[PDB]
Amino acid sequence: ISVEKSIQEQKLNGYGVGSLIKFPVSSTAPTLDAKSFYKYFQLRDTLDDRLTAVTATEVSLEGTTLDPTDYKVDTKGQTVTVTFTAEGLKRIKAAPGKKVSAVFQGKVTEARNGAITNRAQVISDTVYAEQPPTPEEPPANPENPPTSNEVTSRWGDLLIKKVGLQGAQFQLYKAKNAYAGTCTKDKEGDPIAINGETTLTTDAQGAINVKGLFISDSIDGANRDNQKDATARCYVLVETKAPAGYVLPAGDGAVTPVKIEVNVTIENTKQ
Ligand SMILES: [Zn+2]
Repeated sequence: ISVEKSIQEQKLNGYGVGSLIKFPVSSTAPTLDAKSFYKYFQLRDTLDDRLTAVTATEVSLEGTTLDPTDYKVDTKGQTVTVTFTAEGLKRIKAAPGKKVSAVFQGKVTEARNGAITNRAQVISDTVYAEQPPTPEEPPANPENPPTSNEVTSRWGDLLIKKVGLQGAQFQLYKAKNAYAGTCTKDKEGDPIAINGETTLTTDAQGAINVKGLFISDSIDGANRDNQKDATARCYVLVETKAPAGYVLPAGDGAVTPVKIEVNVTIENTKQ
């Protein structure tokens, strides 16, 4: 019995703080003897404290379509469980070699040290019986259960200062050369939502504090908008509105390349 963990392309969920990180978790169902049955089967994941409103979605058994009464998803503190019901356990027994999976998830509140890690576990047990038994509640604290590989999603912060001048407005973009040694003005895509807001406004001190932007993750693979071993990522900052009475520079003048690592001062000239 083994558990595998990955991470969804962060692009699909959003580069900024307040976005979800989604973790696909899967375990290949064992081949049970005819008279061996599950007492229980649970996917468990205690998510990193930087992730809030933690839960699981997309519960699946490969090659099958589950119904809503096949499992129960619950959160206790940071710990999410996907616990298969009696019907679900019968399905899993009938599906040897097939992947049992779910996507664990939480909302990014902030970067902190910048390395958000995750593991998941499979809590299951079987018993020989002449007659198929009713399931049992999985134990709260099993000793050393099968545990996945650890994955890591890396995040950094950004502090912008307009000079402080209140009411200046900015928008953040994905950079074309996201992993350049020297970041460039070249951008693509729509503005990035920071806690649901795509327009950033400097406060009384002329500051915008972006508490998290995605840098890279530990997953390898073609065309993932990623660089596995990267500790810094490029973004493009665009000034959209000058503070009251100030010049908003034309074209490339209002575009700033920013290097986010696991701080930026824009200088203003008055009319
Ligand atoms: Zn069912």
